[PDB]
Amino acid sequence: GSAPPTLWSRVTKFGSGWGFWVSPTVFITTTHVVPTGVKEFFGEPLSSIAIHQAGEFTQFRFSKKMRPDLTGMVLEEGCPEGTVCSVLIKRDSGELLPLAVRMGAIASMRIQGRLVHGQSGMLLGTIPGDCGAPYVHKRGNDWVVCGVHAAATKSGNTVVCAVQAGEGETALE
Amino acid sequence: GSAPPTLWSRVTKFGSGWGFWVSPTVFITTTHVVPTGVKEFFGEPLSSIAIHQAGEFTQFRFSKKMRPDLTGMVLEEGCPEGTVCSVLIKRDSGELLPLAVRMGAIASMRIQGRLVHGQSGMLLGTIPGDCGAPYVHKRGNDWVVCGVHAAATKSGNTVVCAVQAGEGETALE
Ligand code: NA
Ligand code: NA
Repeated sequence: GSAPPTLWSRVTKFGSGWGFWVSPTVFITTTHVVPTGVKEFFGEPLSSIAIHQAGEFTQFRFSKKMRPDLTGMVLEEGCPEGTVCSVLIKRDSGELLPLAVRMGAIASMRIQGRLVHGQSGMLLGTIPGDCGAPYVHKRGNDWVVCGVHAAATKSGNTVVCAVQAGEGETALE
Repeated sequence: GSAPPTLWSRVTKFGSGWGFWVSPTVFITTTHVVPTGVKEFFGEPLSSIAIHQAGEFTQFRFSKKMRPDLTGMVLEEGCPEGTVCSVLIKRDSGELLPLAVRMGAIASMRIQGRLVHGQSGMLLGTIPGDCGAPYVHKRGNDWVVCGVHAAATKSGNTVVCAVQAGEGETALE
Protein backbone atom coordinates (compact mmCIF):
# COMPACT_ATOMS: atom_id res chain seq x y z
CA GLY A 1 0.00 0.00 0.00
CA SER A 2 2.80 2.49 0.57
CA ALA A 3 4.75 4.11 -2.24
CA PRO A 4 8.05 2.26 -2.75
CA PRO A 5 11.45 3.99 -2.77
CA THR A 6 11.73 3.66 -6.58
CA LEU A 7 8.45 5.57 -6.98
CA TRP A 8 9.70 8.32 -4.66
CA SER A 9 12.93 8.42 -6.66
CA ARG A 10 10.92 9.66 -9.63
CA VAL A 11 10.00 12.84 -7.68
CA THR A 12 12.65 15.36 -8.60
CA LYS A 13 13.48 18.95 -7.57
CA PHE A 14 12.75 21.24 -10.50
CA GLY A 15 12.48 25.00 -10.80
CA SER A 16 10.46 26.46 -7.93
CA GLY A 17 8.91 23.08 -7.16
CA TRP A 18 9.14 19.48 -8.35
CA GLY A 19 8.44 17.17 -11.23
CA PHE A 20 8.11 13.48 -11.91
CA TRP A 21 9.86 10.95 -14.18
CA VAL A 22 7.12 8.94 -15.88
CA SER A 23 9.76 7.02 -17.82
CA PRO A 24 13.44 7.30 -18.77
CA THR A 25 12.63 10.14 -21.20
CA VAL A 26 9.35 11.71 -19.99
CA PHE A 27 9.14 14.24 -17.16
CA ILE A 28 5.97 15.98 -15.99
CA THR A 29 5.59 19.07 -13.85
CA THR A 30 3.38 22.06 -13.10
CA THR A 31 3.76 24.88 -15.64
CA HIS A 32 4.15 27.69 -13.10
CA VAL A 33 7.20 26.08 -11.48
CA VAL A 34 9.12 25.74 -14.78
CA PRO A 35 12.12 28.07 -14.78
CA THR A 36 11.84 31.02 -16.96
CA GLY A 37 14.61 32.26 -19.25
CA VAL A 38 16.69 29.09 -19.35
CA LYS A 39 18.27 27.43 -22.37
CA GLU A 40 18.32 23.90 -20.98
CA PHE A 41 16.56 21.51 -18.63
CA PHE A 42 18.64 18.83 -16.82
CA GLY A 43 21.55 19.84 -19.03
CA GLU A 44 19.67 19.16 -22.28
CA PRO A 45 19.25 22.09 -24.69
CA LEU A 46 15.61 23.04 -25.32
CA SER A 47 15.77 22.10 -29.00
CA SER A 48 16.48 18.50 -27.96
CA ILE A 49 13.31 18.34 -25.90
CA ALA A 50 9.70 18.01 -27.02
CA ILE A 51 7.96 20.40 -24.62
CA HIS A 52 4.19 20.07 -24.39
CA GLN A 53 2.25 22.55 -22.21
CA ALA A 54 -1.47 22.94 -21.65
CA GLY A 55 -2.52 25.18 -18.83
CA GLU A 56 -0.78 24.11 -15.69
CA PHE A 57 0.31 20.74 -17.10
CA THR A 58 3.81 20.49 -18.60
CA GLN A 59 5.42 17.44 -20.18
CA PHE A 60 8.99 17.10 -21.46
CA ARG A 61 10.11 14.28 -23.72
CA PHE A 62 13.90 14.27 -23.84
CA SER A 63 15.69 12.82 -26.85
CA LYS A 64 17.98 10.71 -24.68
CA LYS A 65 17.40 8.51 -21.71
CA MET A 66 17.71 10.65 -18.59
CA ARG A 67 16.61 7.98 -16.15
CA PRO A 68 17.42 4.67 -17.85
CA ASP A 69 17.09 2.96 -14.46
CA LEU A 70 13.32 3.45 -14.50
CA THR A 71 10.56 1.49 -16.16
CA GLY A 72 7.87 3.42 -17.92
CA MET A 73 4.67 3.80 -15.95
CA VAL A 74 1.14 4.86 -16.83
CA LEU A 75 0.12 8.52 -16.95
CA GLU A 76 -3.63 9.11 -17.11
CA GLU A 77 -5.74 12.24 -17.36
CA GLY A 78 -6.90 12.43 -13.78
CA CYS A 79 -8.92 9.62 -12.22
CA PRO A 80 -12.54 8.67 -11.48
CA GLU A 81 -14.60 10.57 -8.94
CA GLY A 82 -13.87 9.30 -5.44
CA THR A 83 -10.48 7.76 -6.20
CA VAL A 84 -8.12 7.95 -3.25
CA CYS A 85 -4.73 9.18 -4.41
CA SER A 86 -1.49 10.01 -2.70
CA VAL A 87 0.37 13.24 -3.35
CA LEU A 88 4.06 12.31 -3.17
CA ILE A 89 5.44 15.42 -1.55
CA LYS A 90 9.16 15.85 -1.07
CA ARG A 91 10.34 18.81 1.01
CA ASP A 92 13.65 20.64 0.57
CA SER A 93 14.90 19.17 3.85
CA GLY A 94 14.50 15.69 2.38
CA GLU A 95 11.35 14.81 4.31
CA LEU A 96 8.81 12.66 2.47
CA LEU A 97 5.18 13.56 3.13
CA PRO A 98 2.70 11.37 1.26
CA LEU A 99 -0.71 13.01 1.59
CA ALA A 100 -3.93 11.09 1.05
CA VAL A 101 -6.57 12.84 -1.03
CA ARG A 102 -10.03 11.78 -2.22
CA MET A 103 -10.41 13.12 -5.74
CA GLY A 104 -13.43 14.95 -7.12
CA ALA A 105 -14.36 16.53 -10.43
CA ILE A 106 -12.16 17.15 -13.45
CA ALA A 107 -12.90 20.67 -14.67
CA SER A 108 -11.45 23.88 -15.98
CA MET A 109 -11.43 26.13 -12.91
CA ARG A 110 -10.52 29.77 -12.43
CA ILE A 111 -7.59 29.97 -10.04
CA GLN A 112 -5.93 33.31 -9.28
CA GLY A 113 -7.21 34.85 -12.49
CA ARG A 114 -6.17 31.97 -14.79
CA LEU A 115 -8.22 29.07 -16.17
CA VAL A 116 -6.71 25.76 -15.04
CA HIS A 117 -7.69 22.33 -16.37
CA GLY A 118 -7.33 20.03 -13.39
CA GLN A 119 -8.94 17.84 -10.79
CA SER A 120 -9.90 18.98 -7.30
CA GLY A 121 -9.74 16.74 -4.26
CA MET A 122 -10.18 16.71 -0.50
CA LEU A 123 -7.24 16.05 1.80
CA LEU A 124 -7.94 13.13 4.10
CA GLY A 125 -1.20 20.06 4.26
CA THR A 126 0.55 21.29 1.17
CA ILE A 127 2.76 24.39 0.91
CA PRO A 128 3.48 26.44 -2.21
CA GLY A 129 6.89 24.83 -2.76
CA ASP A 130 5.13 21.46 -3.25
CA CYS A 131 3.83 22.28 -6.72
CA GLY A 132 4.71 19.67 -9.30
CA ALA A 133 4.45 16.77 -6.84
CA PRO A 134 2.66 13.82 -8.46
CA TYR A 135 -0.79 12.53 -7.65
CA VAL A 136 -0.61 8.76 -7.81
CA HIS A 137 -2.86 5.82 -7.07
CA LYS A 138 -2.39 2.11 -7.01
CA ARG A 139 -4.11 -0.06 -9.61
CA GLY A 140 -3.52 -3.73 -8.95
CA ASN A 141 0.15 -4.10 -8.22
CA ASP A 142 1.12 -0.97 -10.14
CA TRP A 143 1.12 2.68 -9.54
CA VAL A 144 -0.49 5.17 -11.93
CA VAL A 145 0.23 8.91 -12.04
CA CYS A 146 -2.64 11.18 -12.96
CA GLY A 147 -1.76 14.78 -12.12
CA VAL A 148 0.78 17.24 -10.70
CA HIS A 149 0.14 19.46 -7.69
CA ALA A 150 -0.99 22.96 -8.73
CA ALA A 151 -3.08 24.69 -6.07
CA ALA A 152 -4.74 24.54 -2.67
CA THR A 153 -7.38 26.48 -0.84
CA LYS A 154 -6.26 28.88 1.85
CA SER A 155 -7.87 26.58 4.45
CA GLY A 156 -5.82 23.75 2.96
CA ASN A 157 -8.41 20.85 2.71
CA THR A 158 -9.15 21.34 -1.02
CA VAL A 159 -6.27 20.72 -3.44
CA VAL A 160 -6.01 20.79 -7.24
CA CYS A 161 -3.73 18.83 -9.53
CA ALA A 162 -3.21 19.88 -13.11
CA VAL A 163 -4.04 17.10 -15.56
CA GLN A 164 -3.31 16.51 -19.23
CA ALA A 165 -5.51 18.16 -21.85
CA GLY A 166 -8.30 16.09 -23.23
CA GLU A 167 -12.04 16.04 -23.33
CA GLY A 168 -14.19 13.15 -22.26
CA GLU A 169 -17.64 12.46 -20.96
CA THR A 170 -16.73 12.10 -17.28
CA ALA A 171 -15.33 15.64 -17.05
CA LEU A 172 -17.13 18.96 -16.80
CA GLU A 173 -16.68 20.71 -20.13
CA GLY B 1 -33.29 11.07 7.55
CA SER B 2 -35.67 11.46 4.63
CA ALA B 3 -36.89 14.82 3.36
CA PRO B 4 -40.35 15.54 4.79
CA PRO B 5 -43.37 16.47 2.63
CA THR B 6 -43.15 20.14 3.70
CA LEU B 7 -39.57 20.31 2.41
CA TRP B 8 -40.64 18.78 -0.92
CA SER B 9 -43.49 21.29 -1.06
CA ARG B 10 -40.89 24.04 -1.36
CA VAL B 11 -39.71 22.57 -4.71
CA THR B 12 -41.73 24.39 -7.33
CA LYS B 13 -42.06 24.18 -11.14
CA PHE B 14 -40.54 27.31 -12.64
CA GLY B 15 -39.58 28.24 -16.19
CA SER B 16 -37.76 25.38 -17.90
CA GLY B 17 -36.95 23.75 -14.57
CA TRP B 18 -37.63 24.28 -10.87
CA GLY B 19 -36.94 26.53 -7.95
CA PHE B 20 -37.16 26.46 -4.19
CA TRP B 21 -38.98 28.50 -1.51
CA VAL B 22 -36.42 29.30 1.18
CA SER B 23 -39.05 31.29 3.06
CA PRO B 24 -42.45 32.90 2.46
CA THR B 25 -40.82 35.63 0.33
CA VAL B 26 -37.53 34.17 -0.97
CA PHE B 27 -37.29 31.86 -3.98
CA ILE B 28 -34.06 30.49 -5.46
CA THR B 29 -33.46 28.91 -8.83
CA THR B 30 -30.89 28.35 -11.57
CA THR B 31 -30.41 31.38 -13.83
CA HIS B 32 -30.67 29.51 -17.12
CA VAL B 33 -34.15 28.17 -16.34
CA VAL B 34 -35.61 31.64 -15.60
CA PRO B 35 -38.13 32.59 -18.28
CA THR B 36 -37.04 35.18 -20.65
CA GLY B 37 -39.19 38.11 -21.77
CA VAL B 38 -41.75 37.98 -18.97
CA LYS B 39 -43.15 40.88 -16.96
CA GLU B 40 -44.01 38.90 -13.84
CA PHE B 41 -43.05 35.89 -11.76
CA PHE B 42 -45.80 34.01 -9.84
CA GLY B 43 -48.15 36.84 -10.78
CA GLU B 44 -45.96 39.53 -9.18
CA PRO B 45 -44.70 42.33 -11.45
CA LEU B 46 -40.91 42.48 -11.73
CA SER B 47 -40.70 45.90 -10.08
CA SER B 48 -42.16 44.36 -6.91
CA ILE B 49 -39.39 41.78 -6.73
CA ALA B 50 -35.77 42.19 -5.66
CA ILE B 51 -34.01 40.00 -8.22
CA HIS B 52 -30.42 39.06 -7.42
CA GLN B 53 -28.41 37.06 -9.99
CA ALA B 54 -24.79 35.94 -9.95
CA GLY B 55 -23.79 33.44 -12.57
CA GLU B 56 -26.12 30.50 -12.42
CA PHE B 57 -27.57 31.45 -9.03
CA THR B 58 -30.81 33.46 -8.97
CA GLN B 59 -32.68 34.72 -5.92
CA PHE B 60 -36.03 36.51 -5.84
CA ARG B 61 -37.29 38.38 -2.79
CA PHE B 62 -40.97 39.15 -3.30
CA SER B 63 -42.54 42.11 -1.52
CA LYS B 64 -45.44 40.03 -0.26
CA LYS B 65 -45.69 36.65 1.34
CA MET B 66 -46.06 34.08 -1.43
CA ARG B 67 -45.79 31.04 0.81
CA PRO B 68 -46.92 32.23 4.25
CA ASP B 69 -47.38 28.57 5.25
CA LEU B 70 -43.61 28.05 5.32
CA THR B 71 -41.03 28.82 7.95
CA GLY B 72 -37.82 30.41 6.84
CA MET B 73 -34.92 28.01 6.51
CA VAL B 74 -31.17 28.44 6.17
CA LEU B 75 -29.52 29.05 2.80
CA GLU B 76 -25.74 28.66 2.79
CA GLU B 77 -23.10 29.10 0.12
CA GLY B 78 -22.45 25.47 -0.65
CA CYS B 79 -21.19 23.10 2.04
CA PRO B 80 -17.93 21.58 3.32
CA GLU B 81 -15.96 19.11 1.25
CA GLY B 82 -17.38 15.62 1.65
CA THR B 83 -20.85 16.67 2.82
CA VAL B 84 -23.54 14.26 1.69
CA CYS B 85 -26.46 16.19 0.25
CA SER B 86 -29.72 15.25 -1.37
CA VAL B 87 -30.88 16.79 -4.62
CA LEU B 88 -34.66 17.09 -4.28
CA ILE B 89 -35.69 16.32 -7.83
CA LYS B 90 -39.32 16.58 -8.88
CA ARG B 91 -40.25 15.31 -12.33
CA ASP B 92 -43.09 16.65 -14.49
CA SER B 93 -45.03 13.41 -13.92
CA GLY B 94 -45.03 14.14 -10.19
CA GLU B 95 -42.39 11.56 -9.30
CA LEU B 96 -40.03 12.51 -6.46
CA LEU B 97 -36.43 11.41 -6.97
CA PRO B 98 -34.12 12.38 -4.10
CA LEU B 99 -30.56 11.77 -5.27
CA ALA B 100 -27.69 11.39 -2.85
CA VAL B 101 -24.51 13.27 -3.73
CA ARG B 102 -21.16 13.62 -1.97
CA MET B 103 -20.06 17.21 -2.48
CA GLY B 104 -16.60 18.35 -3.54
CA ALA B 105 -14.95 21.68 -4.25
CA ILE B 106 -16.55 25.09 -4.54
CA ALA B 107 -15.05 26.79 -7.58
CA SER B 108 -15.71 28.89 -10.63
CA MET B 109 -15.78 26.33 -13.44
CA ARG B 110 -16.11 26.68 -17.19
CA ILE B 111 -19.26 24.92 -18.30
CA GLN B 112 -20.41 25.08 -21.92
CA GLY B 113 -18.44 28.25 -22.57
CA ARG B 114 -19.63 30.13 -19.45
CA LEU B 115 -17.94 30.58 -16.07
CA VAL B 116 -20.14 29.14 -13.31
CA HIS B 117 -19.60 29.64 -9.58
CA GLY B 118 -20.77 26.40 -8.02
CA GLN B 119 -19.95 23.20 -6.21
CA SER B 120 -19.31 19.87 -7.90
CA GLY B 121 -20.29 16.55 -6.38
CA MET B 122 -20.40 12.83 -7.07
CA LEU B 123 -23.71 10.99 -7.33
CA LEU B 124 -23.86 8.11 -4.88
CA GLY B 125 -29.25 10.39 -12.57
CA THR B 126 -30.30 13.91 -13.38
CA ILE B 127 -31.88 15.11 -16.64
CA PRO B 128 -31.78 18.62 -18.08
CA GLY B 129 -35.30 19.45 -16.89
CA ASP B 130 -34.10 19.01 -13.28
CA CYS B 131 -32.20 22.29 -13.17
CA GLY B 132 -33.14 24.47 -10.23
CA ALA B 133 -33.75 21.52 -7.90
CA PRO B 134 -32.28 22.23 -4.45
CA TYR B 135 -29.26 20.61 -2.88
CA VAL B 136 -30.07 20.12 0.78
CA HIS B 137 -28.48 18.48 3.79
CA LYS B 138 -29.60 17.83 7.30
CA ARG B 139 -27.93 19.65 10.19
CA GLY B 140 -29.24 18.44 13.51
CA ASN B 141 -32.98 18.32 13.20
CA ASP B 142 -33.11 20.90 10.43
CA TRP B 143 -32.56 20.99 6.77
CA VAL B 144 -30.22 23.47 5.08
CA VAL B 145 -30.26 24.39 1.39
CA CYS B 146 -26.94 25.19 -0.21
CA GLY B 147 -27.29 25.18 -4.00
CA VAL B 148 -29.53 24.70 -7.03
CA HIS B 149 -28.96 22.07 -9.72
CA ALA B 150 -27.10 23.52 -12.73
CA ALA B 151 -25.14 20.90 -14.65
CA ALA B 152 -24.03 17.30 -14.97
CA THR B 153 -21.39 15.42 -16.86
CA LYS B 154 -22.44 13.44 -19.90
CA SER B 155 -21.64 10.23 -17.98
CA GLY B 156 -23.92 11.51 -15.22
CA ASN B 157 -21.87 10.78 -12.00
CA THR B 158 -20.52 14.35 -11.59
CA VAL B 159 -23.10 17.08 -10.90
CA VAL B 160 -22.79 20.81 -10.22
CA CYS B 161 -25.03 23.07 -8.17
CA ALA B 162 -24.85 26.82 -8.52
CA VAL B 163 -24.17 28.54 -5.21
CA GLN B 164 -24.47 32.11 -3.98
CA ALA B 165 -21.66 34.57 -4.71
CA GLY B 166 -19.10 35.04 -2.03
CA GLU B 167 -15.46 34.48 -1.43
CA GLY B 168 -14.01 32.55 1.45
CA GLU B 169 -10.96 30.57 2.34
CA THR B 170 -12.43 27.10 1.80
CA ALA B 171 -13.21 27.76 -1.87
CA LEU B 172 -10.92 27.80 -4.89
CA GLU B 173 -10.58 31.42 -5.95
NA1 NA C 1 -3.25 21.82 1.47
NA1 NA D 1 -26.54 13.05 -13.41
